[PDB]
Amino acid sequence: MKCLVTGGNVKVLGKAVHSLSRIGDELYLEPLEDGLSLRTVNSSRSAYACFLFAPLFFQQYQAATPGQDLLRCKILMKSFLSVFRSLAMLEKTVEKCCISLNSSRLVVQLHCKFGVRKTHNLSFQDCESLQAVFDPASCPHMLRAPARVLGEAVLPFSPALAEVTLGIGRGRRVILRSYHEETAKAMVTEMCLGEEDFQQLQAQEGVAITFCLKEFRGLLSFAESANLNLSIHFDAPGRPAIFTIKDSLLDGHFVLATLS
Amino acid sequence: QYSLVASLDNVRNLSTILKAIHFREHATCFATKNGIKVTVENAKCVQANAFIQAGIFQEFKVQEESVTFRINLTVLLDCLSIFGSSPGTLTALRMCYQGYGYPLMLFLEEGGVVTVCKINTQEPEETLDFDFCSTNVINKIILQSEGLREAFSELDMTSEVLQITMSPDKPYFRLSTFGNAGSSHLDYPKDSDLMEAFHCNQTQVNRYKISLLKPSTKALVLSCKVSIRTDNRGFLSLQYMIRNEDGQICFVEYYCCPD
Amino acid sequence: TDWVDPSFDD
Amino acid sequence: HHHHHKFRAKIVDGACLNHFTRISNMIAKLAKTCTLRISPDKLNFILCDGVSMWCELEQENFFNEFQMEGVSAENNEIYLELTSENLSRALKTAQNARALKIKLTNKHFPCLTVSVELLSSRIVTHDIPIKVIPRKLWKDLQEPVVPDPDVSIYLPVLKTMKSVVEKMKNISNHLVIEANLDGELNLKIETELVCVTTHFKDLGNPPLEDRNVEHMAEVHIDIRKLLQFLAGQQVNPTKALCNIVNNKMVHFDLLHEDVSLQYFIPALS
Repeated sequence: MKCLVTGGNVKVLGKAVHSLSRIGDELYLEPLEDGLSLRTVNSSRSAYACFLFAPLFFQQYQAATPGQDLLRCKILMKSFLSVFRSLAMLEKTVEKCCISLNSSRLVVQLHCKFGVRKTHNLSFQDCESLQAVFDPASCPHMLRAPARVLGEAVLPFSPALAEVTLGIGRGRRVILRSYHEETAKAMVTEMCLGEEDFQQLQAQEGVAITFCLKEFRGLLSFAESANLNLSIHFDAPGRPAIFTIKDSLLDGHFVLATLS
Repeated sequence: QYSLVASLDNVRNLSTILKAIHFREHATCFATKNGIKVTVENAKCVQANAFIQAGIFQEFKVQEESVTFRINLTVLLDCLSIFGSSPGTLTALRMCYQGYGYPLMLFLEEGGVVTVCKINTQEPEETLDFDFCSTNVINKIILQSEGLREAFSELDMTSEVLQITMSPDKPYFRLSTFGNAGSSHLDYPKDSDLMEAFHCNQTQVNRYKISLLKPSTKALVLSCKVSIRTDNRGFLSLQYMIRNEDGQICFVEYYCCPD
Repeated sequence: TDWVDPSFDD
Repeated sequence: HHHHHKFRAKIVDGACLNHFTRISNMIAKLAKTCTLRISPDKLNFILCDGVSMWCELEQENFFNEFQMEGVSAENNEIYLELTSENLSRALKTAQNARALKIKLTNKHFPCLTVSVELLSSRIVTHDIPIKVIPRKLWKDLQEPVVPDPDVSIYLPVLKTMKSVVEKMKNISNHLVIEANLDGELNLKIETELVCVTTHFKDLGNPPLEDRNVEHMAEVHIDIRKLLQFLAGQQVNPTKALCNIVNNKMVHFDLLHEDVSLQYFIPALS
């Protein structure tokens, strides 16, 4: 496999890795015909995250490893995050990023300014595919809004708040309420949004789901810094919620379990 | 009467450079006619020297031809920055050391407010001598510090050693680490704009404990230029050209033994 | 101890 | 779980709003738990640990709407215990907001409900859990008796004090603060290795068996508690008095804009 990234897409790739790192401890790489797939799951596999980078996202993309089978692997998330840990430096210093398969290690080369080259020889494990189908169209309820709108909506909560409730109230109002599992009481915070903030709202009123805010922040952060729209597809409580983002040459979707 | 009398219109011209070698609790100070040399050592392998020449001080008078005392560097730096670490609002310094058995006296003044410090001094122990002469230097490289500042701040600290390769051939100048995640190489071509001087006659590969070399980052950040040298023993010399707030040039040096 | 011996091309 | 008292108030002035936020931020630093006192004309934030704190707001100066009533007309007061962080977090939303509403509610349990109107309209509602203090305990939540200080002196620049104190904290935890009637105040720490003394002068003294003007009154205190108080002072006040009762207590009498702040730090030994 060989993936060559240039220009602004280098920082974009870095942001995606950052976003995934806030979900799971292991990064799953799988070069496909329709592009490079970066995936992960949380410790309990109650959260699933995937970034798909189109072939044209890369200046050069070869999924196949001549002499090898198709790469299906995993790397320690912290290790891969380390290569892209400072996004501010990715932008200022890194001009090109090359991800290739040497057959021992996964090689990540950063072609930097003034002829400087940084080479990472990462160890990896051949493993199972993390591909799992989660169709948004199967969900009866949905909403879509600019990521920055949702970023504002989550701002009032504590950074340490684990779970948040997304609900649809009277007047087609969208409500975000902090969730707390019960001898001292916690402050309840409720952000209440008008439908004007939303580009699309298709959900019966009274419907509410509770999911992990910490993980939701992970995807939201990527979509914010990229100024993209975020869609939330969901069903009944206890059923997973599907969070999707779309750009011209990449797809991102997070699947979070909801409380019962 | 006083063995050492030093004065500064700006205390930061002393405190800033001293912070670049602050990786131990204690430091040995040497005051000659040239100025003040502060030395910090660790594990009998690494030594950092800060040189503040007499020309920096608005007043710098020394009696005997060498005054040496040991002191708590952490306390000294706490006192030198007693009026804050981020102030046209300056803090004047007057430093007085009577002699053996007497405390170091610090008189800091800002906006009329005066802080008087008195720090007791300990028995100076033998300063290591790495015996590093230019006539024994094998390879030498001078780099613009800015283009290396952040790349160095990131080297994998989970690795045990930092491997420095300098060569007339590719990759010319390489910094390598070997941590849990795997291998990592940082390469600088000799034709690079960051490369101000390249004098490598012979391929040399030396390894150093990264824990010993990590504090030199502090010097790198303050420096505008950095000189990297290895000798026939494999000993490392890192010299940092530091421009203070008055445009004056002072130096910090790091020696480190091979592993 | 000896004063600094700068190796810079000054 | 009923209470026949009530309280409703509103802030619409941006200056008052930011100002109300700074106060809650200041209190959260001084103690984790705080007692809020509601009267028809004032709001008080009370700490009585062992450091005391008496902070007083005149209501007319912050709220465009304000209405309360206690359990009885004779004792027309409300005493509420709450976690300071909760109010601070709630009011951090109120900063640069459009309007602020605050109301005593009892949905699931007695709360101080903070409704914040953000402009796109967006409404943030914080339900701050509160503990209603019985009238029996109001005696322990009154204005502190202020002892006659041996020396009263105007404080220097609080930002200068904070910088000196926090660096002194790195050296020792025991701080001596001393002052005289000749506009001088010293901050002293002293260990076996190092002595540090910071000299403030020309500070001036408020007027009124008289003592020598140069005679120094002092008190040993916990430097972390002084630093606590100084850090909570993001802005330098219109009035900053330092009252020292020799070897007993230091009393800080601050008045910034509308808000009075009384802070008491006991002698360490």
